[PDB]
Amino acid sequence: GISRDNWHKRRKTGGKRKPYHKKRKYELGRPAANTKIGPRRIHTVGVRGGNKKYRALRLDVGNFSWGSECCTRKTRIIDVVYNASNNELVRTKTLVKNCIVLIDSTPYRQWYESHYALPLGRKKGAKLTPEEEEILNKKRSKKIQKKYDERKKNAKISSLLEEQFQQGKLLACIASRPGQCGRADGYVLEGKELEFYLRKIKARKG
Amino acid sequence: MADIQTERAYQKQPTIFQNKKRVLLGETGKEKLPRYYKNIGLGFKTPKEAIEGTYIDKKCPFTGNVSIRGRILSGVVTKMKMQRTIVIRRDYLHYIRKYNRFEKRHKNMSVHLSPCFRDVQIGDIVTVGECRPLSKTVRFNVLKVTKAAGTKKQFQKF
Amino acid sequence: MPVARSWVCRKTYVTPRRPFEKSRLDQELKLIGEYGLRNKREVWRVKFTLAKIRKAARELLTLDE
Amino acid sequence: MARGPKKHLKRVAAPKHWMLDKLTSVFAPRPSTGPHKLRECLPLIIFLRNKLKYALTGDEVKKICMQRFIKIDGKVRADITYPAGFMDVISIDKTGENFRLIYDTKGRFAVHRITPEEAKYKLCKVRKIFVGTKGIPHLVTHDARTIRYPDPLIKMNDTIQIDLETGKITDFIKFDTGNLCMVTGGANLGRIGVITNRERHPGSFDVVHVKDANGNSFATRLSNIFVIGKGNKPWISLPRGKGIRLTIAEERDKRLAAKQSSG
RNA sequence: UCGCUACUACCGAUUGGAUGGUUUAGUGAGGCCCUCGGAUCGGCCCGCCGGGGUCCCUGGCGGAGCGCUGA
RNA sequence: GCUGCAGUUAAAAAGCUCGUAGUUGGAUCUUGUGGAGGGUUCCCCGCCCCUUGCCUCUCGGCGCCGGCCCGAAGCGUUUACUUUGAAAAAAUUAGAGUGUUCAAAGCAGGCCCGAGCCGCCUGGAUACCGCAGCUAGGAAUAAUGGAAUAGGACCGCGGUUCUAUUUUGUUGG
RNA sequence: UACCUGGUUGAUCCUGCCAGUAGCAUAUGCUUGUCUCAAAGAUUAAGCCAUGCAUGUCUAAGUACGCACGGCCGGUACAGUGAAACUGCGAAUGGCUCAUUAAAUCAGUUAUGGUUCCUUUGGUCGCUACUUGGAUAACUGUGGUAAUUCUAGAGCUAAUACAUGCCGACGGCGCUGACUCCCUUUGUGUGGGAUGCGUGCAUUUAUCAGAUCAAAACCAACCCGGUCGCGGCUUUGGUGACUCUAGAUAACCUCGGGCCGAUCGCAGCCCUCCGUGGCGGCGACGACCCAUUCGAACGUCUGCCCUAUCAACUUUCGAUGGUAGUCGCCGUGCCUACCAUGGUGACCACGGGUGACGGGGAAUCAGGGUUCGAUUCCGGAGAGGGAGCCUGAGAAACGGCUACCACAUCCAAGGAAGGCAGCAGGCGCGCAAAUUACCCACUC
Ligand SMILES: [Mg+2]
Ligand SMILES: [Mg+2]
Ligand SMILES: [Mg+2]
Ligand SMILES: [Mg+2]
Ligand SMILES: [Mg+2]
Ligand SMILES: [Mg+2]
Ligand SMILES: [Mg+2]
Ligand SMILES: [Mg+2]
Ligand SMILES: [Mg+2]
Ligand SMILES: [Mg+2]
Ligand SMILES: [Mg+2]
Ligand SMILES: [Mg+2]
Ligand SMILES: [Mg+2]
Ligand SMILES: [Mg+2]
Ligand SMILES: [Mg+2]
Ligand SMILES: [Mg+2]
Ligand SMILES: [Mg+2]
Ligand SMILES: [Mg+2]
Ligand SMILES: [Mg+2]
Ligand SMILES: [Mg+2]
Ligand SMILES: [Mg+2]
Ligand SMILES: [Mg+2]
Ligand SMILES: [Mg+2]
Ligand SMILES: [Mg+2]
Ligand SMILES: [Mg+2]
Ligand SMILES: [Mg+2]
Ligand SMILES: [Mg+2]
Ligand SMILES: [Mg+2]
Ligand SMILES: [Mg+2]
Ligand SMILES: [Mg+2]
Ligand SMILES: [Mg+2]
Ligand SMILES: [Mg+2]
Ligand SMILES: [Mg+2]
Ligand SMILES: [Mg+2]
Ligand SMILES: [Mg+2]
Ligand SMILES: [Mg+2]
Ligand SMILES: [Mg+2]
Ligand SMILES: [Mg+2]
Ligand SMILES: [Mg+2]
Ligand SMILES: [Mg+2]
Ligand SMILES: [Mg+2]
Ligand SMILES: [Mg+2]
Ligand SMILES: [Mg+2]
Ligand SMILES: [Mg+2]
Ligand SMILES: [Mg+2]
Ligand SMILES: [Mg+2]
Ligand SMILES: [Mg+2]
Ligand SMILES: [Mg+2]
Ligand SMILES: [Mg+2]
Ligand SMILES: [Mg+2]
Ligand SMILES: [Mg+2]
Ligand SMILES: [Mg+2]
Ligand SMILES: [Mg+2]
Ligand SMILES: [Mg+2]
Ligand SMILES: [Mg+2]
Ligand SMILES: [Mg+2]
Ligand SMILES: [Mg+2]
Ligand SMILES: [Mg+2]
Ligand SMILES: [Mg+2]
Ligand SMILES: [Mg+2]
Ligand SMILES: [Mg+2]
Ligand SMILES: [Mg+2]
Ligand SMILES: [Mg+2]
Ligand SMILES: [Mg+2]
Ligand SMILES: [Mg+2]
Ligand SMILES: [Mg+2]
Ligand SMILES: [Mg+2]
Ligand SMILES: [Mg+2]
Ligand SMILES: [Mg+2]
Ligand SMILES: [Mg+2]
Ligand SMILES: [Mg+2]
Ligand SMILES: [Mg+2]
Repeated sequence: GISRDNWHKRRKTGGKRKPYHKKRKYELGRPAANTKIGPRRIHTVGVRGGNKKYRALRLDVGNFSWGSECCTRKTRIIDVVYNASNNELVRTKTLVKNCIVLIDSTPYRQWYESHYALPLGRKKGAKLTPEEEEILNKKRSKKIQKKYDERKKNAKISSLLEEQFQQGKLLACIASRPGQCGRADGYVLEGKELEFYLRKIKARKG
Repeated sequence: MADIQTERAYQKQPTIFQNKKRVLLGETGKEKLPRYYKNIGLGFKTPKEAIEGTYIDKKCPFTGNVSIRGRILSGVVTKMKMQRTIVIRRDYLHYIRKYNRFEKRHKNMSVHLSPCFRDVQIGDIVTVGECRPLSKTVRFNVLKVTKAAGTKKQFQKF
Repeated sequence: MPVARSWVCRKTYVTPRRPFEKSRLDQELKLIGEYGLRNKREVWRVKFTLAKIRKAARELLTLDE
Repeated sequence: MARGPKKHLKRVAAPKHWMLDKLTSVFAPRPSTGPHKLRECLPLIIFLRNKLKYALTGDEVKKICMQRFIKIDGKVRADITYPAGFMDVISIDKTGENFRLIYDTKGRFAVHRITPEEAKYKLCKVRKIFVGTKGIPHLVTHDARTIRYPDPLIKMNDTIQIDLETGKITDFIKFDTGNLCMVTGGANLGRIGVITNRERHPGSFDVVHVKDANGNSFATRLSNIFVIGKGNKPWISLPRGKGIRLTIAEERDKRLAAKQSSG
């Protein structure tokens, strides 16, 4: 088949080598996964020594984490924006490791609100009134400062981050090979990586 | 030094995090980045430059992810044109036993030179150790530079 | 095929280099007559078993005491 | 071809210390997979017909073993090529005799009958130490045994005296300078002496010295030392001549004086 | 040097013949992967019969969407 | 033809010189006695300045009556060389033991009671295994190096700077 | 045993070779009484192959309604022997040959801290249940084709096949916080607290901690010796070296695509007691992960015959390196995208030849050497040539399958079938190589 043998290619000195044997099975190749976006489609392959291996095609959801707040929530995956190796994977939306994606960012909002009793990126004060303010202000008096002052001096979500929630889409980086674990996990961009990739996206495309 | 990202992807040391807490330092402060480094063993003192420096190399034996194990060798430098890696030479004497006489031979080796050592010159001696295959033809990382034989680097007021 | 056998064997004599040499033929014929042996080979056996002892003796005598 | 594991063993290629002949036939027993290495083992078939003469052909060994007579460390083994090895204690109930596999000083196993109040414990050499899940410390001996919850002072290269009905180590000798040792590899095979030294070359095969009861010293590798005694006092019983490895100029004299040409 | 008889290799019109290997250009059996496809075979939802219980649950026969769902 | 050939005339020294790799390279940088094994000076100890060359410690054992004394940790500027250890499949080779009826072979065999011993003794050694890699002594011979517009050692001092995390019980300023 | 002898001349002294001389291994000629060992289609043609045989397998312990045989009459789990057939395992070892192949293979030396591992050995086994589902083979019966270890339709029935899915024993703890209870309203100092979510191992991502160091001086709350401002204290394992091992937190989960027993055979017991509730032994089997074993795979240093009438080679058709990925059992231009312009050579690169498979070894041998090694031990490679893959722990397998090339067989001209460089045997080739025998008794 396709193969990952060393012996088919020439040595330091630039001289050829003549073939030493037929292609063995332990030099086996197999074709790319090319995970797209859509409703789940996970296949499995049998690899050397039993050992199922889950190839992923058409993924949709990812277990992304928020390092500063130690949160992590199963989140929908919205799109791919920047690929650091080849660019025609963002034109065809293939989802591989160290890609850069937009996710939905809603469960992080819910956690932040319910934990710090504060509002994140909002538009007005009309929508917050009919519901969900019954959670921000409570019956409590004991507790409502006994713990919520421990949640004060700490709710300082960075400006670069705060500007994102106003659209509801967050930049994230994959940290798992979907084509070998079936899952597409990762983390959400913080600190200086954020500035880096903001610059890079604004620079190349558009 | 502060600008080190030149590739199409962000360069950071793994096993290292950037917290986002306690914003009060005043008019300046910590660079906001600690350093990861480790020891090699066998009696090799990690260069202070590796600690204080600010660079990224997944293959540098003092900061990155490689283990030194097996043979230890040494050789004299003969070329440094490829980036982050150099070419060294080893001379030895084979023994033809029909005659009772030796014959001179040499062998070239590619090794990987972290940016920790910065002041190497053709002619320097270098002591290298064994790693996992880091490229097609590279199996050895530089562990310790030296110019300890004559025709030394600098004149005789050192 | 692999097989359960000893192939080990060896020769027990050595012919002389000068094939027609009178000082040799008359001495060996004397030794055949005086002990009643059958060929010359019955003498070359004894010559071999002595000349092989005399190699071990010599190589020992060239070791140090 | 070779595309998978082999399963025959040729008579010439077999180990030397089995002391096999040359002209019976092309094969040798090929010990089955077990706790002891293939070169260090002694299959059960070779112990019953080449040493104790109890059987005569392979089938007699098979029908001796099937009747459940032979016990290797208490358990009842029915596989005739089972790999017995150093510190294993064969027991033949139907006769009432016991044995201990120990190297004789020429570097081979020999029969060594022991008293039945001794064949209840065997020594093992520690090979690994690790902390399992939930924080439980483990142990691995030279014959693959795994002891859970060992004392927190037993370390690598030490020796431990176990029981054959429980495991559950009882005593342990610690490797350091001054204890007895038997050597189990290379040139010096089956010699005994106090350890007396240990040099340490980091990353390659630390070396160890020894010293017999007659001044003779002989280095070795640390991975070939096997402590068998606290000091000058071997715990387990010893074969005749006690690992002293006399030279051939002495072996000749004893052969001549004893005149051991008959009985 | 010329002339005789034997043998050995050389050049060469034929642009020799065959054989084998290279190789640009074009076609490309068959397996694997992927995106489809859907022959055909089932189960649960409505009657009559037999069992229980207060019309439902089972077993069977037949038929209506065959609806949905599985391979 | 390395041990080991030949080049005036027998086959054979480029017409002549220069020249990079290669091969080869001058001399020179420490000796006597008290005891020990071997003699009548000379060849494990310390003495003319040195003698495993020192250091400074620290944690753990070895001593004395706390105080002071000596083994270990650093290695000595690097190699080649030489010597010793380790580690290296068997068969084949050399080699030990053994009347196959002798030998080539083989790894066997040897003892006493008629059976009433319900047996006993013993073997299946050893040497070799170039080069390359590993390990510790020796320092002759051969490469190689130290301060010349200097920098070695004594806690000698001033200026200047980064910084370690201990104690003041802990936690924080 | 460190050896020479004939031959140019009319004769002599030399250089120098041709010839003699001894061993060895292939062929061949003449000759042949005994007895112990024992090589033998390698050389040419890795050319082609008639016939037969070389790989099968059942225990007390997966499935027994073949009446096939069967006994004391009964299957009332069901006796007992047991063909066949489903199921499991093995078929990847062994045997044969030497075409390929010159830093390749192979040898010694080392490394997996960069991976996989059927089996054996030892660990590990607790977050309708007195027992679930439908459907096949052998067997009965009807068939088609000239033909094959070809198979179709119908009627039955098993499981350790296939496929679902409980019970036990959770009394766990963390986060939540309606409340309420004292002293400070509050804040802050109190103790309980119902109500709720997560709460076994494994998989994937992210985070946290992973301690002790050499002493002092002032400020707030403060343990303790005890009072209305002082002396005194701190916590797995391992390595030369880990981004190791163990621990904590927040989540994630492979279904039809992880685990925690709907299986089988001998031997027994207690009943607030009369066969049910209960419990006691010994095994066979299967299974997650860890170790161990037999390996396998990739990698480091040094080591090769002849050739200059081979002096420069290598590269977007990856050549040397960097960054990120794809893929793979893991390391890696192994492969893709962008970037740099490198790597090798007179110490013989690169190209060519080898009647070249490498080594342990063999012949001759004063000392040094020369020549041989297809051949019983170890390593490699291949089943006419090239290519692709199924199944499996393990194969790029040919006593497996699919296709092209070259051969060749059967035919009713529609179709089907094949691989002796296994053992014998035959043709061919050549100077050149044995019987279509016997047997699992020995080694395995
Ligand atoms: Mg597995
Ligand atoms: Mg094979
Ligand atoms: Mg093959
Ligand atoms: Mg076996
Ligand atoms: Mg002519
Ligand atoms: Mg002619
Ligand atoms: Mg011509
Ligand atoms: Mg042509
Ligand atoms: Mg063509
Ligand atoms: Mg094509
Ligand atoms: Mg097709
Ligand atoms: Mg195709
Ligand atoms: Mg589909
Ligand atoms: Mg469909
Ligand atoms: Mg001459
Ligand atoms: Mg002349
Ligand atoms: Mg001349
Ligand atoms: Mg001249
Ligand atoms: Mg000189
Ligand atoms: Mg011999
Ligand atoms: Mg003999
Ligand atoms: Mg050799
Ligand atoms: Mg050597
Ligand atoms: Mg030395
Ligand atoms: Mg100065
Ligand atoms: Mg003449
Ligand atoms: Mg004449
Ligand atoms: Mg001649
Ligand atoms: Mg003759
Ligand atoms: Mg015979
Ligand atoms: Mg022969
Ligand atoms: Mg042939
Ligand atoms: Mg046939
Ligand atoms: Mg039966
Ligand atoms: Mg039955
Ligand atoms: Mg079957
Ligand atoms: Mg199988
Ligand atoms: Mg044959
Ligand atoms: Mg090949
Ligand atoms: Mg070549
Ligand atoms: Mg070639
Ligand atoms: Mg090599
Ligand atoms: Mg090897
Ligand atoms: Mg190798
Ligand atoms: Mg099995
Ligand atoms: Mg098990
Ligand atoms: Mg049917
Ligand atoms: Mg790269
Ligand atoms: Mg990579
Ligand atoms: Mg170039
Ligand atoms: Mg160049
Ligand atoms: Mg070449
Ligand atoms: Mg050869
Ligand atoms: Mg060939
Ligand atoms: Mg010789
Ligand atoms: Mg060979
Ligand atoms: Mg051949
Ligand atoms: Mg043959
Ligand atoms: Mg072979
Ligand atoms: Mg090997
Ligand atoms: Mg053929
Ligand atoms: Mg299998
Ligand atoms: Mg094939
Ligand atoms: Mg086969
Ligand atoms: Mg077939
Ligand atoms: Mg076919
Ligand atoms: Mg065949
Ligand atoms: Mg044949
Ligand atoms: Mg003929
Ligand atoms: Mg012949
Ligand atoms: Mg013939
Ligand atoms: Mg048999």
